[PDB]
Amino acid sequence: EFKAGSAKKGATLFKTRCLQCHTVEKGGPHKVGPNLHGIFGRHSGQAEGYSYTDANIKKNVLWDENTMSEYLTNPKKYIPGTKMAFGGLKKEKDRNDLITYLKKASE
Ligand code: HEC
Repeated sequence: EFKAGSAKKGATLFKTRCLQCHTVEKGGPHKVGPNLHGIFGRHSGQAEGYSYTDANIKKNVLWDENTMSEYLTNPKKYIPGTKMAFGGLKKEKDRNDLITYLKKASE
């Protein structure tokens, strides 16, 4: 599903649609949502010091581009009971862009 996109456009999507709840940089603080540094390649629910729902932890998904993509289409469907209040990125090109950005910034 996932196809490489534009990191630049991904940056704008993140600013607009995610930054209110999430920081990305190494050492960034938690907010409404967890800091996302190092999210890719990790199991869900493992950002240190963050208070996750049991739903998020029990999902037991390894985050990669493709699982991220399916998650961001409809977070509540992918992880029933998650407290992440976000409807979804419905456009495939938006998911691709955001993920391209996030893969790089969260490294
Ligand atoms: C606040 C209203 C949020 C917005 C906007 C976005 N997210 Fe979020 N996210 C939020 C919370 C409170 C949580 C924790 C959910 C829980 O049930 O505990 C999350 C979780 C994520 C995760 C999973 C993290 C994990 O460690 O497994 C990811 C990957 C994530 N959020 C990404 C994400 C992106 C890319 C967003 C922009 C589209 C976004 N979130 C919006 C709160 C909020």
